[PDB]
Amino acid sequence: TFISRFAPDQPRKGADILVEALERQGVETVFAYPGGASMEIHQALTRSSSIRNVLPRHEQGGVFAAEGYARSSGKPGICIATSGPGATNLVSGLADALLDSVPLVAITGQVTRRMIGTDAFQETPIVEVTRSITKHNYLVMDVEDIPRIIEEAFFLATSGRPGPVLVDVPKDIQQQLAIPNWEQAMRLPGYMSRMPKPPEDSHLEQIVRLISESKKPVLYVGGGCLNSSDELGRFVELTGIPVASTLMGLGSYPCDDELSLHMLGMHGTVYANYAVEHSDLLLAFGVRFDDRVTGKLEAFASRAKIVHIDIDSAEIGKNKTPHVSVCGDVKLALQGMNKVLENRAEELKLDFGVWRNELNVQKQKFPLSFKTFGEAIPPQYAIKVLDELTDGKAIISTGVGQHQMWAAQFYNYKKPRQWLSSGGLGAMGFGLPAAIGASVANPDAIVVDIDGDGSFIMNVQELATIRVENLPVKVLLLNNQHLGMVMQWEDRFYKANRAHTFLGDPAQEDEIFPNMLLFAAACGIPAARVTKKADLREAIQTMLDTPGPYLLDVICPHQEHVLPMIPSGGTFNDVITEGDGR
Amino acid sequence: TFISRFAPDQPRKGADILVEALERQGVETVFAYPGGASMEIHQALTRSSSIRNVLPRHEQGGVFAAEGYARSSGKPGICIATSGPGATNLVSGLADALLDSVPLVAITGQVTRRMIGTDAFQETPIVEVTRSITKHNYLVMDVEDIPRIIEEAFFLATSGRPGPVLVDVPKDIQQQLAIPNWEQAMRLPGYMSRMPKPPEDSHLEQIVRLISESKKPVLYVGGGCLNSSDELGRFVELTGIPVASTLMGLGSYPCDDELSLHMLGMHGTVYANYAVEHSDLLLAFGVRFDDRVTGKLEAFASRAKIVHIDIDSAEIGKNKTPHVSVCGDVKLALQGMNKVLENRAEELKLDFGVWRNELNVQKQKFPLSFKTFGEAIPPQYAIKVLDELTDGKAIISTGVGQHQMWAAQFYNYKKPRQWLSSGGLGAMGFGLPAAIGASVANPDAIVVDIDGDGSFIMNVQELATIRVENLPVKVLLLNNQHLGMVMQWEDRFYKANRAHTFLGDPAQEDEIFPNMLLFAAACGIPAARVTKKADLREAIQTMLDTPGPYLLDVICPHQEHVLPMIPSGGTFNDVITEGDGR
Ligand SMILES: Cc1cc2nc3c(=O)[nH]c(=O)nc-3n(C[C@H](O)[C@H](O)[C@H](O)COP(=O)(O)OP(=O)(O)OC[C@H]3O[C@@H](n4cnc5c(N)ncnc54)[C@H](O)[C@@H]3O)c2cc1C
Ligand SMILES: Cc1cc2nc3c(=O)[nH]c(=O)nc-3n(C[C@H](O)[C@H](O)[C@H](O)COP(=O)(O)OP(=O)(O)OC[C@H]3O[C@@H](n4cnc5c(N)ncnc54)[C@H](O)[C@@H]3O)c2cc1C
Ligand SMILES: CCOC(=O)c1ccccc1S(=O)(=O)NC(=O)Nc1nc(Cl)cc(OC)n1
Ligand SMILES: CCOC(=O)c1ccccc1S(=O)(=O)NC(=O)Nc1nc(Cl)cc(OC)n1
Ligand SMILES: C/C(NCc1cnc(C)nc1N)=C(/S)CCOP(=O)([O-])OP(=O)([O-])O
Ligand SMILES: C/C(NCc1cnc(C)nc1N)=C(/S)CCOP(=O)([O-])OP(=O)([O-])O
Ligand SMILES: [Mg+2]
Ligand SMILES: [Mg+2]
Ligand SMILES: [Mg+2]
Ligand SMILES: [Mg+2]
Ligand SMILES: [Mg+2]
Repeated sequence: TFISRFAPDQPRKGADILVEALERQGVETVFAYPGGASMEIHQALTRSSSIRNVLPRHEQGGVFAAEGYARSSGKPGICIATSGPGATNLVSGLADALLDSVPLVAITGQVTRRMIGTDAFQETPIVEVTRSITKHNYLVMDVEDIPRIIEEAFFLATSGRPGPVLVDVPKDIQQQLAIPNWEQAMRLPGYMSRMPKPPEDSHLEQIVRLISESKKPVLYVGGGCLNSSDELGRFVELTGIPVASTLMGLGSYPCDDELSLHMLGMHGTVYANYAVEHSDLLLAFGVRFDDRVTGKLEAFASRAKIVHIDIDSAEIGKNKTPHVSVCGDVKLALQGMNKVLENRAEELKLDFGVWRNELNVQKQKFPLSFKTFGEAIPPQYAIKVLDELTDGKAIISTGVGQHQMWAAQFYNYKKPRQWLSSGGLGAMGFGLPAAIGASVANPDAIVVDIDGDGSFIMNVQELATIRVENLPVKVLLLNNQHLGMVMQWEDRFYKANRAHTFLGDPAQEDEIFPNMLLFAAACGIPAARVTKKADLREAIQTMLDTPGPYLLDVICPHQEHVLPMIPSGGTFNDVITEGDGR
Repeated sequence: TFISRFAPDQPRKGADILVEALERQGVETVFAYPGGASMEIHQALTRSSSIRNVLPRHEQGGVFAAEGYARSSGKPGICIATSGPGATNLVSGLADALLDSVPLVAITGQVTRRMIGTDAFQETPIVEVTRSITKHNYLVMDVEDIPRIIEEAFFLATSGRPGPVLVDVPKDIQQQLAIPNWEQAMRLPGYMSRMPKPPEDSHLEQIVRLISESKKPVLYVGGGCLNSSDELGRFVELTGIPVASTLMGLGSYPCDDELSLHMLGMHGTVYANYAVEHSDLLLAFGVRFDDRVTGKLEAFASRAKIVHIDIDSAEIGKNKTPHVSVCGDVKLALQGMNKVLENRAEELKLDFGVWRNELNVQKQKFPLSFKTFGEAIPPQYAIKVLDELTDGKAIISTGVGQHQMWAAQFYNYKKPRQWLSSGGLGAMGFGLPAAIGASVANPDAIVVDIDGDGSFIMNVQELATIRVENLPVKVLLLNNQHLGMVMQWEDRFYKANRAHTFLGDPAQEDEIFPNMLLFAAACGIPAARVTKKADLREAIQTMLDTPGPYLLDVICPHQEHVLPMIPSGGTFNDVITEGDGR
C-alpha cells in the first residue's frame, strides 16, 4: 500500500504528480540535470524522500548512467533532462538503449503547449527526433494523462523486448494543479494482445526431440538470457551442450566453466566459431543474429537445424531462417524444456562427449593468445589480473574499441549483469557513466570501468559526479594513445596509414597525453600510472584496496591487435589468427 | 580553375570524390572524428593537401567547433562523423545551428546500402532523426550523386536563411570507384524559385517615407545583419536612429557608440526596452521576434509602425504582424534605402534629437549596474577588464547562463562575428569548442572563451584538442560553483530552494570543485586562478600576454543575479531592476 505525501482530495502540481508516479513505480534513483523547462520537476524531486537524484555533468552522462543502472540490475533506468539542448544530449543514450534492448525511461521538459511549433526558446521536437530511436515516446498534452502515460512508459520499457521510452512534459503541465487518478487503465490494447504467450508443450517437445536426434549441438546464447541464469544452467546439466555466448549474453552461462565456448563472432574465439560452423543443431536463445556474429549469413551454421527462441516476433526469421521457432520468454521455454529433459532423462540418454572433445581439441589448438613484449604491459594480461584479484565477481563496464573486446575475452564473468558494454550502437564514452549507474544500483559491489583513452575522455566530466556522489568506481584505463580499433583496421586494410587515430601530442610524441592522472586529480580522485608489467599486479591491487574512486592509467603498446578476427562479411575460413601492427 | 589530384578520365573512390567536392567548395578546414563507417573519408582526407582536419575529442565538440568556425567567419562549417554514435553526437550541434541560422554542412558515414534498415552494427536512421533539426538532409544512394548533393548541400546551407545540411554517406558508396561529373545541375527548382528577389524601390521608398513621418524610431537589429555591418552604419548616419540589438546581432552596430542602445529583451538594458516600448516606428532588420525579446507580444511595441525585413518569408508576420514588410536580403535593402536617404537628404530633414534625448535620459537613470562586494571579483567587472585589455577586438565565445548574459552586456563588440553564443537552442558546452573553431578560422585573432563552470566542464575534453592543434585559445572561466542561471530562477520564483544546482563537493563545501586548473594541466595548458579583485587586472593581462592556450579560473560570488530581467511573458512594466540572492 503506497503512502502519498498529499491528501487524496488535495490538488498538486503536475510535476508533483510526475514524481509520485515514479514513486509508485518503485523508482529509487534518477539521473536528472536541471534546466528552465524542467525546474518544476527538480523542485518536486526535492520534496520526495524516496527518490535520490544523481546529478551528472552532461546529459549524455546522465542517460548512460541510467543505462548502467539498468543493465546492472534489471530495473529500468530513469534519466531526466530539460528541453532543447538537454533533450538532444540524451540522443546517443536513447539509440544505445534501443539497440541493446535496455529498459529505460527518459523524461524531458518542454516549452509550454502554446509555444510548441513556434521555434520558441530552447525548443526542439524531441518526440519527432527520437521516434525512430526509442521503443515509444509520448507528448503529455494534459496534466490528467501523467499517471497513465508514466505507467504505460514503464510498462513498455520493461515488458516484452525492453527498450527506451521518452516522455516529453511541457512546462505548463508541470505547474498546473490537479488531483491525479492513479486507478487509470492503460491504453495499450494492441501491444498487450501482441504480447507473446507462454510457450506450448507442442513446440518445446519438438525441440527436445531435435536435441536427441542431433550429434553436434551448440547453444547460441545472447542478451535475452540475462534473467535466465539459473534456467540456462539447469538446461546445460540436462543436455551437456556447449554454450557460445554473444557480447551481450556474457555471464549468462559462467565463462570459466568447462562447457563454456566463451564469446563467438567477429572477435569471438576460434573454437566458438568452429562449433557453430560445424554444428547440426543451433539453439539460438535470446539472440538477434547480428552481422558481428554471423558475417556471411549463407555460411553461418550452414549445416545446422536452427532453433530460435525470441520474445520479439520481428526477430524470428529476419536474417536467418530457422527450422523451429518459439516466440516467447526464453526463461519460460527453458523451464518447460527442463521438466521434459528431467522426466525423460533415461529415455533420451543424452551424451555429446564426442562433439565436446571435437571442440575441446580446438580449445587447446586455438586458444585466446596474447604476446608479452619485454616489460611492456599487455592489456589482455592486465584484464586477466583484474579477474584474479576480483575473483571474477566485479561489475565491468567498458568503452568501445580494442579494450572493449579484450575485456570481453580475458574476463570470466560468472553471473549476468556483470558485463555492461555498448554492443549494438557501440557508443564511446559509455563505460565511465555506466559505472556510475552500476555503483548506485549495487553499492556493495566492485565496479570497474575498463575504459580506453579515447572513450574515457569523451565523458571525462563525470569524474566530478563520482567524487560528489562518493562512489567506489574503479577506472582501469588501458591507455594506448590511439583510437585502437580504428587503428587496427588501418593496419589491416589501409597499409597502416594513420588517418587521425593518434590521440597524443605530436610535439611531445613520446609523452603520454593527456595526463589522465590530473583529470582524476582535478576531481579529487586518487590516481596512479603503471608502465612496467612487474608493477601491474600491485598497482591493480592498490586500486581495489583503496576505498572510494580510483583511476589507474595502464600504459599499453599500441601495436596490439584484437585476435582472432573474422573480417566483416566473411566466413569461418577467413579467420585471422595471428598478426599485429609491427 | 580547379586542379584535381586525379585525371579527368581516372576512376577514384567515392570518398575521394567527396573530399574533392569539398575542395571545389573552397573548404580549408574540417572537424572530423574517425569511425568504422567513415574510414574511407578519413583516408581520402589525408590525400588532400588543401583540407586540414581538426580532430576533436567528442563529435559534439566537432560540430560546435564547426559552428564557431562558421559564426566567426561567414564561411560554412564542416564537421564529419561516423555512423551510429558518431552521428547522434552531432544532434545538439545540428539543432543549435538550425535555430541560430548558422551555415553548416555535416557529413556522416553510414552502413552499406544493403544493411540499411536491418538494425546493423552502428546503424541509426540519422536522416530520419535529424530531418526536423536541419535545413535539409540527404541520403546518398549512388556514387554519381556525390558531386551534385555536396553542391546542393553547400548551396542550401549558405544561401537564403543559412542552416545545417546533413549528408549521410554509406560505406559502399565511399569505396565504389567512379568518374565524377562536376558539371552537374542542382535539383533545387522550387527552392530557387522561392529565393527572395532584390527589394523593389516601391517598398523601400515607403519605408523612408515612414521614417520622416515618425518621431520615435528605433532600430531592431538581429542576426540577419551580421554581413551588413557597413550598410547598417551608413544607414544610421543618414537617419540618426538609435540601434537596439539582439543577442545574435551584437556587433552589427558598434556597442560603444553613442547611438547604441545595446542589447534589448528579457536581459536587455532598461533603455533599449524603453525605446521599443515607447516607439512609433520599429525597424526590425534581421530579427525573428523571439519571446526572449518581446515577452508578451500584445505589449511589445504596442504603439509602433512595424517595418520587418527578413530573407525568410515564413518569419514575416509569424509572431508580430507588421505594417510594411520586405522579403529579401537586408543588406540590399539598406543599400537601396541609403541612396534614397542620401539624395533626398535636404528634402527630408531628419532629426530625432528629441527622441534620442528621451533615451539618453534613460541611459543615465537606468544603466547597466553591478555591485562590488569587498574584494570578491564581480564577473561583470571581470568582463569589462577583458574589454579594456583587448580593446574590444577579441572574438568572444560563451557557454549558456549568467556568464553568457554578462558577456553580452559588459563587452562592447565593435564588429559582427566577434560574438559567438548559442542563442536559440542555448546549448551549454558551446563556448570552448566554438573558440576552437574561431581560432582556426582567425589565427591572428584574440579568441577568448567566457565560459561557466557548468558549461565549461561539459566539453572539457576539447582542451586536448586545443593543445594538440596549438591554438591560442584563452579561457576566461567565470566560476561560481553553481548553475547560475537556474540558481537565479530558484531565488526569484522558488524561494531560493536549491534543486541540484550546486556543482561543487558538499563534503568540502567551501573548496572550489572541481580544480579546473588541473584540467588544463592534464592537457598541458598553463592555467591560474584569481580570487581577489585587485589581482584581476594582472591575471587577465597574463592570460593575454602568455602565448598559446591559457585558462584563468575567475572565482565569483554565486549570489549575483543577471539584471535587468523582464520575466517570461511579461511586459516592460514588469522589469526587475534590483535584487540578488542575499
Ligand atoms: C567493436 C565491437 C565489436 C563487436 N563484435 C562482436 C562479436 O565479435 N561477437 C558478438 O557477439 N558481439 C559483438 N558486438 C556486439 C554486436 O554488435 C551485438 O551487440 C551482438 O552481436 C548481438 O547481441 P545479441 O545477439 O545477444 O542480441 P541483443 O542485442 O542482446 O538482443 C536480445 C535479443 O533477444 C531477445 N530477447 C530479449 N529478451 C528476451 C527474453 N526475455 N526472452 C526471449 N528473448 C528475448 C530480443 O528480442 C533480442 O532479439 C560488437 C560490438 C562492438 C562495439
Ligand atoms: C539564457 C539566454 C537568455 C537570452 N535572452 C535574450 C535577450 O534578453 N535578448 C535577446 O535579444 N536574445 C536573448 N536570447 C537569445 C534568443 O533566444 C534569440 O537568440 C534571439 O532573441 C533572437 O535572435 P534574432 O532575433 O537576431 O534572430 P536570429 O536567430 O539571429 O535569426 C536571424 C533572422 O534574420 C533573418 N535573416 C538572416 N539573414 C538575413 C539576411 N541576410 N537578410 C535578411 N534577413 C536575414 C532570418 O530569417 C532570421 O529570421 C537568450 C538566449 C539565452 C541562452
Ligand atoms: C527554457 C524554458 O523555456 C520555456 O519554458 C519558455 C519558452 C518560450 C517562451 C516561454 C517559456 S516559459 O515562460 O513557460 N518558461 C521560461 O522561459 N523559463 C526560463 N528559465 C530559465 Cl532558467 C531561463 C529562461 O530564460 C533565460 N527562461
Ligand atoms: C562500423 C561500420 O559499420 C559497417 O559499415 C557495417 C555494418 C554492418 C555490416 C557490415 C558493415 S561493413 O562490412 O560495410 N564495414 C565494417 O563493418 N567496418 C568496421 N570497422 C571497424 Cl573500425 C570495426 C568494425 O567492427 C568491429 N567494423
Ligand atoms: C573511434 C572509434 N569508433 C567510432 C566511434 C566514434 N565515436 C563514438 C561515440 N563511438 C564510436 N564507436 C573507436 S572504436 C576508437 C576507440 O578508441 P579507444 O576508446 O581509445 O579504445 P581502443 O584504443 O582500445 O580501441
Ligand atoms: C543548466 C542550465 N540550463 C539548462 C541546460 C542544460 N543543458 C544544456 C546542454 N544546456 C542548457 N541550457 C544553465 S543555463 C546553467 C548554467 O550554468 P553555468 O554553465 O555554470 O553558467 P552560469 O553559472 O553563469 O549560469
Ligand atoms: Mg517473422
Ligand atoms: Mg585507445
Ligand atoms: Mg508570412
Ligand atoms: Mg564531454
Ligand atoms: Mg556556473
